This record gives sequence, C-alpha cells and structure tokens, in this order.
Amino acid sequence: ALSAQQLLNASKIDDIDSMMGFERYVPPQYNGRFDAKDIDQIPGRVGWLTNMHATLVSQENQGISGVDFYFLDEEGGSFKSTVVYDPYFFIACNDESRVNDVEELVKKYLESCLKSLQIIRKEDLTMDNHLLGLQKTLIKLSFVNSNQLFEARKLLRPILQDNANNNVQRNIYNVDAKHLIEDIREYDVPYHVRVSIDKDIRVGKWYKVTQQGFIEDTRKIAFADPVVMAFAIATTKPPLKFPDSAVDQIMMISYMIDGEGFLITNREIISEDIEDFEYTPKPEYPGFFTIFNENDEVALLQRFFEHIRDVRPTVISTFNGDFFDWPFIHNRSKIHGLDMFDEIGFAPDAEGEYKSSYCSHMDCFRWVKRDSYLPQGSQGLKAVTQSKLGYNPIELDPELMTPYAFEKPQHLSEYSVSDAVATYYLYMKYVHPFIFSLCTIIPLNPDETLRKGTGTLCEMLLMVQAYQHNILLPNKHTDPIERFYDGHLLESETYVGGHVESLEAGVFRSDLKNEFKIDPSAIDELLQELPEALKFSVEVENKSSVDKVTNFEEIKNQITQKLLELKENNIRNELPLIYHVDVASMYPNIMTTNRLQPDSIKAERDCTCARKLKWAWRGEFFPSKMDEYNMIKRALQNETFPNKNKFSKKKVLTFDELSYADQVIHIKKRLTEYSRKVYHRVKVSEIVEREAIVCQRENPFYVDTVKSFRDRRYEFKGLAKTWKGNLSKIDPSDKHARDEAKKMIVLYDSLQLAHKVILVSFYGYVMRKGSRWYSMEMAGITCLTGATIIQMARALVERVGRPLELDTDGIWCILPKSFPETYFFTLENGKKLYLSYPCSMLNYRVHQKFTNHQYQELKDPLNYIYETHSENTIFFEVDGPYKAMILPSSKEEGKGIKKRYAVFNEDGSLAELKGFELKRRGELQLIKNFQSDIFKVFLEGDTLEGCYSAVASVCNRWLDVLDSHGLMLEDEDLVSLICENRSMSKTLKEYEGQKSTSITTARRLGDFLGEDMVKDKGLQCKYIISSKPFNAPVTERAIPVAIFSADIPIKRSFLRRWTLDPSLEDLDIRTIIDWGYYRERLGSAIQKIITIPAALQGVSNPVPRVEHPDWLKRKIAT
DNA sequence: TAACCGCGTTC
DNA sequence: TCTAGAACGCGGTTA
Ligand SMILES: O=c1ccn([C@@H]2O[C@H](COP(=O)(O)OP(=O)(O)OP(=O)(O)O)[C@@H](O)[C@H]2O)c(=O)[nH]1
Ligand SMILES: [Ca+2]
Ligand SMILES: [Ca+2]
Repeated sequence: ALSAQQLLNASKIDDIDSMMGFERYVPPQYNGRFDAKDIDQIPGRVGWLTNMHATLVSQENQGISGVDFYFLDEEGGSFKSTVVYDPYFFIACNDESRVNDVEELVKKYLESCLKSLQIIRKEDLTMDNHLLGLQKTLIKLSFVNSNQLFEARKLLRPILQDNANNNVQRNIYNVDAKHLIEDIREYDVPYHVRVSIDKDIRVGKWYKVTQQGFIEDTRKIAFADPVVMAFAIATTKPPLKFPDSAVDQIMMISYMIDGEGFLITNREIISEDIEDFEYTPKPEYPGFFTIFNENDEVALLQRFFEHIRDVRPTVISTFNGDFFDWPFIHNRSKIHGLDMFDEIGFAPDAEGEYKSSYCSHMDCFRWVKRDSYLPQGSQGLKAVTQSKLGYNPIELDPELMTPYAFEKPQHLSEYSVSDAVATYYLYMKYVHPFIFSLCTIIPLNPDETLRKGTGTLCEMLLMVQAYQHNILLPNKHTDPIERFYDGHLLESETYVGGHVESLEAGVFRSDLKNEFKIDPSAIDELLQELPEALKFSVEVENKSSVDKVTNFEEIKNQITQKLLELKENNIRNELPLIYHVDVASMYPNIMTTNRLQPDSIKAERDCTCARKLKWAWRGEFFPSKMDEYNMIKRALQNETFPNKNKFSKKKVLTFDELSYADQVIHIKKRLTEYSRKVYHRVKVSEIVEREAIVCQRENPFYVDTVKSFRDRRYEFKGLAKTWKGNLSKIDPSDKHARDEAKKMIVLYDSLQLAHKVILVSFYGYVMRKGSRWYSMEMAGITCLTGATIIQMARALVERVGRPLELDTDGIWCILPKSFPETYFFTLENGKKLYLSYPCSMLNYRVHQKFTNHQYQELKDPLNYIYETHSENTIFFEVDGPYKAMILPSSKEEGKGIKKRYAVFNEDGSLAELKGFELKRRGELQLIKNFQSDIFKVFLEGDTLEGCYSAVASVCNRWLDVLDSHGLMLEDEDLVSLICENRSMSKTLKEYEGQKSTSITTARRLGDFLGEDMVKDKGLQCKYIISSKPFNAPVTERAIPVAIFSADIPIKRSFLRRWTLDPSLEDLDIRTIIDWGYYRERLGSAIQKIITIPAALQGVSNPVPRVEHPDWLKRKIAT
C-alpha cells in the first residue's frame, strides 16, 4: 500500500515545482504530423531539457508511472511536462513451442497486478545461430506502475526458485507450465532510465513538447542559461572539536547567484555588521558581495530560504555540501521549527544526499573525486582552486573561526566569501559544461550523472546500444560464494595485470654525458625496416600518400647516416635525450584492435572466425585439501552460534541454520588456522597460462561503444595538444593571449581526463561486481597483450639506448643525442608532416607484430555476408626531450623503486612528480618539505659530482635541523614539520584487533576529547612519536598533537600515562619528540633519493652523515 | 626474514 | 543499494 506515500510525494512535488515556476504543461491537440520535418507547424512548446524525475500521475485507482521533464523555454520562463510509459520486464522460456502456455499461466497467475501481455523477439548473443537471424522469443509483461511490476517479481520469485530445485515425489513408477519459465529478464532497469532509453530523450538537448511526443530541435545549438547558485556556510565550533548541528549554530552563509555575491550573518555570533566588499581573486572571477546582516540564526535560515525562492535556481552547487552543509542547515532548520522541504523543496534521499525536484544539487566534491584525476592530497577546495582556477584562496585555521566571529569579524567574512567565489566558478568553468554535455548521451539526470560510478555510466552507455540494436540485456552477474582449485578453497582470483620495471636509478640531465653501448644488429634491423617504417609514418601515422611528399629521400638519407654512424661507433659517451613514449588509450585500443568484448569470448562449445589469445590466471587458495575442509565444517556444525536480535526468543541457532554466507565466513576463519598449524602457510599462489577463443564475427555492440567514446575523448586530447602548441608561439610579452591559451589548455586537458576515466572503465567494467557483461578472460587478455607490446618496445630501446623506468604502456629512456630524432616531411600543399623517428620505429614494429588480420565485419546484413580486414589502432606517443630525470633506489640490494621519479622541463619547471610522499595525502610533513626542497636542486651543478654536492648541501641543512633536536626552528614551524597526518578510511570501532599509529592516535584522541571524535569515518589523525616508553613499539608511542593545545592539567595527565612516566613534569613538545626516529626517517629518504643512487653512478657518498647500507660498503670495497 | 595489512598512489 | 581493474611503496606488525 506504499503507493499512498508515493502518490503523496507526487502532489507535494507538484506544488513545490509550481511554486518555483514549473507548472505542468500540456500541448495542444494536433491531427496529422509533419514527422519532425516541419516542427514549426506542430503545436506545442519548445524548451531546453534541464532535469527529469520518475513520478506517479493520476487519471487527470492506483498511480500511473510516468516521468516529469523540466524545461527552460526561450522566453525566460520554465515549465515541466510528463510522459507516462508502462514499466515492463520479460519472461523467457525453455521451450519456445509452448510460449502461449506460459502466457495463459501468467495471465491468470499475475492477474492481480498485470496490465498487458505480449510476445516479442530480441537477439540473444548467448544463443546458437543468432548471427543468422534467429531470435529469442520472450513474453513482455507491462504494468500500470512500478509497484505493480514489483509485486509481479515477488509472485514470480517462487516459480523461479522452485524450478531450480528438483521435482517432487509422487508416483515413482511414472515415466509443467511453471517449469517452462527459465528466467525473468530486464527487470532491474531504473524506470526513468527505461523511459530515457526507450524514448531517446536526453537532458541537455532542445525539444518541442507536442501531443505526439517530444521532437528534438536540432537547430538549437547552445545550452539554455539556467540560474545557478553556489553556497557555503560557516559554523561555530568547540575548540579542537567538530561542529555539532545539535549545539553549534550557523554563523554565516555566503553564496553566489549567476555571478552576484551575497553574505548572510548571524549577528548573535558576528560581533558587528559587515559592509559590502569585493573579493575578485583574479580578473576572470569577479565577486561583488552584498551583505545581509540578520538578528538571529533563524532570520538567516529564513532569508536564505526566501532568497532561493525568489531567484529560483535550477542548479545549486556546493563543495561537500551533501555531507556537511545541507545536513547542518537541515538540523538548524528543525531546531527552529522550520521545514526545509516546504520552504525550498530540498530533502534527504535514500543515500542521505540532499536533492530537489526542480533543482540539481551539484556537489563539486563529487566531480573532484571522480573526474578530476587529482591525487587525494590535492582534493581539498584549496588545492583544487590552485589547480583549476589558478590562484590561492583565503585560508583560515578552523580553530580560529569561532573566536574571529568576535575579534576579527571582517577577516572571517572574507574567508567565507572566498569559499563561495571558488565554488561558484569551479562549477561554471569545469563541472557545468562537462556534466550537462555528458547528459546529452548518458540517460541519467544531472544529479546522477555527477554521482554515479564510472562503471555504471559505461553500463548506461552500453545498454542504450544493446536496446537500439534489439539485443536482450543479460542479467547482472553474481559470483559464487565459494570457488575451488585443485580441491583447495580459493581466497582470491584474478589475472596478471600490467608489467612494471625499474631499470636504472640516479640523476640524468641533458647537459651531463652518459655511456651508451649500441647493439650493431639493432641498427642493422632498423636500417632494414627504415624504408617501410617511414612509409608507415606517412601513410598510416599521417593519413597521406607518399606520392604527395617531396622530401622522403632526403629524410631517409639523413636518418640512415646517423644510424650507420651509430653502427660503426657502438661505444659512445654523449649527452642524453631524456624521452618518454606511451601508447594512447592502450587497453581500449587493444580491445578495439582485437575486437575484444565479453560476448566475443567463447568456449569450445560454440564456434578462421576465431582468434585465440592468451592470458595469465592467478589464484590464491588455502593449502588445505578437501579432506581438511570437510573436517573443519563438520566440527562447525556441531557447534552453536548466536542469533540476530529479532525477538531474541531463540538465542542460539545451528551452523546449518546460518545463511550460506555467514557459514563460509566461519569456515574461512577456521580454515586459515588449520592451514597455519598443519602447513605453516595460509595462502598459496599459482599462475596458469590460459587461452580463450575470441570470435571475430560477434555482434560488435560493445567494441563499437568503446570506439565511439575513445574517438569522443581523442577530440579533447587533440585540442589540448593544439592549444599547447599555440602557447609555444605566443610572444612572452602578450600576457592576455598567453593567459587565454593556458586557460584553453587547462580546460581541454580536464575534459579529456574526465573522459579518460569512463574510457578506461569500459575495461574495468568486465570485472565489476554486478556487471551485465562480465569476463575475466577479456580483461586478462587485454593485460597480457599489453605486457607483450611494452616488452617488445623495451627490447628495442635496450639495444639502442638505456631504458630508465617502464610501467604498463610507457617507457622512460635516455638515447644518444646522435640518435635519429625529429623530422618534417613536406607536401606539395606546402604543408608539413611531423615525424619522430624513435616513435615510428616502435610503431612500425607494433603494427608488424600485433595487427589483427582476422577482423570481421558484416558487409551485407540482409544476406549475412562478412568481409575480413586487418586492424591495428595501437600507437606510441612521444613527449620530450626533458632537461632532467631523477629515479630513486631502494635501501635493499638488487631491488629498484617503481612508480617514483621527478622530471624537469628545459625551462627548469617540474614536468612530472610521481609517487613521492610530497604528493600523497598525509605522510610526515618533514619528508614532504625535504622532498619539495631537494628535487629542484638536482638541476644545479656543472658535473655529475657537483649536482650531487649541491643536493648534499640541502640534505646536511635538513640533517642539522634534526641533529639539533629542533632547536634551529621556531615553535610554529616545529609543530608543522614533525607532524604526520594519516586518514582512517573507516571508524575506529571497525579496526578492532589491529595495531597502527592512526589507530592509537584515534583512541587517545577519543579518551581526551570524548567519544564523539570517533563517531564518523575519515578521521584525520595528527600525531608525533614520543621517545618514551623506551624500546616500545612505535604504534604505542603515538601522541595526538591536539593534546599540546589542551590545558596544562590535561596535557600532563595524558602525557604521563601515554609515556608510562608518572613523574613527568616537563611537557615541552621538544622534549617529547623521539628525535632519533625522525632523524632515521629523514636519513632513509636521503639514501633512496641521493646517496644510494649516487653510489650506483660511481659517486662517493655526497652525504657522509648518512651511512651507506652495509651491502653497498662491501660492494664499494669490491 | 617473509607474509601480511591499510593507505594512496601509477598505470 | 551501489559498486571499473591490477601493480606497487612504505611503515608497521606478525609468524
Ligand atoms: O585510472 C586509470 C588509469 C589507467 N588505467 C589503465 O592503464 C592503462 C594505461 O594507462 P594510461 O594512463 O597510459 O592510460 P591510457 O593509455 O588509457 O590513456 P592515455 O595514455 O592516452 O592518456 C589504460 O589503458 C587503462 O587500462 C586504468 O584502468 N585506470
Ligand atoms: Ca599519455
Ligand atoms: Ca597510455
């Protein structure tokens, strides 16, 4: 009977919408049609589609499912329109010769909730002979609304459950319509996604609502201009503690409406009225802020709600507003007897996010986490503003925010508006164009397009294609509760992913010679391949004819000469070329090249239409054999287990009464212990080579969806490379032009990077839980192929140069300056073709060794005729040459360090900085600052020994800081440097049984500040390591730095018990710090970045105060 | 020592 | 309910 609540919400939403200018519009009647050819003559209204929501409508007894669509018109007004559409799923049969039987069974069995029945045909990619036109026969079950559809699923669950079970026991001497139901299908499609897909409607497009439906107005090009408001709030706060919406009250609310700034103040907390002021952190971001000082907090909550009602925003944007700002304003509204939904139409949703019917809530944080590609350390509003808006916003320590309401109130106003300027323009520059454009192709509304996982976005895109090609959707994948290998229970199953190598360490610089030993057979091969490789660079890499180039031979001769010189002088000590090569969209292009897609992976049971590809399976299993497993369970059955507290009338249940999941949880725990006793090992690992069949004839709907999105991405990655090149030839004097070029660059890279995460997710999606297109084989094939390609490239670079570091699809290397480099073909059109020889020599080899010659495509669909061709879309790309590269080395002999290095441009600026602490969220501030100081110094010096000598100067300076027990440092700089901040992904309660510095810090912080400091997840534990108790585990000597900001009685009490020293009177933070700990951690960074690499390049220890690992001293001593 | 865990990276 | 993947570094505990 839940329809009541739903039908109620519909009326509430209807009146809220009408208050905000969204009245239900019904188009005039029209007999005939010009069928979208002359829309101007069909009566109705034109609007820009800005939102959509599933609703329930009435006849105008049960509700009628429909979708509301919210439009902005061309006359400055708004309106909504409603489409009704019967929900439906399918029933499949195990014998299509009796489909009519099931029809009469379900017609009567589901008669309580069924509206209509119908037999339809779709294409099943899991059905034999489906490539010849055979189709699966199905019964389409339609309903008046989604509640009825659900009742049908409930009534149908037994039939499917019993049929999977065996038959009952009647006349054992004897030797049906229910068992004809094999499965239900397409039952879990969100209703509004279903309407968007079946009706081809998309938010962000222009339509004309007519009686015969929405007609797309392909003439309108640009988006409408929705009213857009972004807001932030500031609240009071107990010292060292978190805001409490039950106690703490809202001090101010700053916001921005279409570029106008406003600030509301609670004068009961703000010491004085605020005057209108301007914060324009850069000319591109204006900000004139009008003030609304109000008497009490309630007055502030009521002006905000009224201002919102007046301006009518169809977009409201925040930064983490879903889990801080909105629930604060909501609780403060409740306390003061105010109802947020009746005032502004906003309320929490089933996930606790704050949503509205007429207005999308665009929480910019969600874009940052999903689409920005920023490291976690740079995902705060400050770091984002620096990266994406190009300026430093106002920063105020939060402990100073409550008092500065009284002492320095205008300052606290400026910070408040600073967060509002940054949020508004972050939205309009980055989030608004991306999300509203993405809605034009993905069938979600703006709120869901912003928030859903990128694997789900992929699934949305894939479902559109499958529907439009009349392909029946597979049900969501479900992996089994137990898997077995060679009789062992498996703990983990996966494939071998990317191939990573650390090959050299140390400093490499464009002005410092290096020794190269060049393989003469390599130059022989390159010389043999050269005429065709250059023909490949022209014809394939540049889509042009060799007949229209006019300097082919001159380039062939010039390249050949340098090659022949390298073959005669194999040994050389020259200046290096620090180059990088990476395959563009490697896994997508491997997939599209090999025509990889989950429906294409066949067993011997079905199906040269077949291309065999190899992958590497890796399993992790217990060493226990099934004999031991069966024993462990039986024991568990004889034991007794507690019960869920429904009633607690029965307070014990047997093992076999536990859910199958909870059963194996106990089996798993018990089995780990048995293996540790009888085997002394818990998990065993094994890799197996596997070969899968990839049909090259399968319906390529998945492969083609990937191609489309890759090409969609390539647009922006190419505009990015264009505008980057423009900025190369803008006169340094022309500031405005250079500023505009850079702005274009940062936008297009952001757009290409946001498309990147969806693109790569088309690969991850085949391994995602709940995937409608799951295939481990396809993922494992993708990876092994990529490992084979990059290792082929490494083999060649090895023989003509020195590869430095290698990761999945990319190689950093140095090559002799004398190696053939960059050339420019010339055409009769006067145009030039770029050529980088090191890129093309690889690409000609990739296309020689990894092209799919068995690619097949339907040429004549009516007669089912296929035409085979060759396909290869895999290409390395080149960037460089660079001024410097710095690769660290491990403290452990023979090992490398992967995924960490610094790279510098010729202009001296940082090109890349991968992996290091400096960039990761948290870590120990000292190591962060030391790293930031050291990397630029590697460019100084005139020789390899002087470069290291210069860096060494910075080290010994940093060492003096800690050898002096922090005496050379003021207190402010001391707390910052020696602190370490770590994050707790869950709450402390869920870490029970584990020891960590974050765990210890959380516990101590809870005892001192109360339990309410642990209640939530994501807690930031800021600690220092104390000297005492001496020789104790570091996890036991971890003090939260908040104690040092507490009252002396508190400080001594906790510091005494934390150090196990009840005589402690001396609370100076300097005396508590375990300086030998930090001295060793700083020293450990120094070895890996400076001293041990220097040794590997034959340079005596530049920092003698950091002693070499014993193994190195021995090797040094030969 | 080697296995193993939580976090946050590079792909 | 909703949910892209594997390989790796590093401080830290534990067999
Ligand atoms: O977030 C990510 C990044 C990378 N990857 C995986 O790493 C592979 C190589 O990582 P890359 O960063 O090189 O990505 P890419 O080749 O797809 O894109 P561009 O170089 O053109 O910028 C990708 O093909 C993908 O499979 C992910 O799965 N997820
Ligand atoms: Ca790249
Ligand atoms: Ca790549």
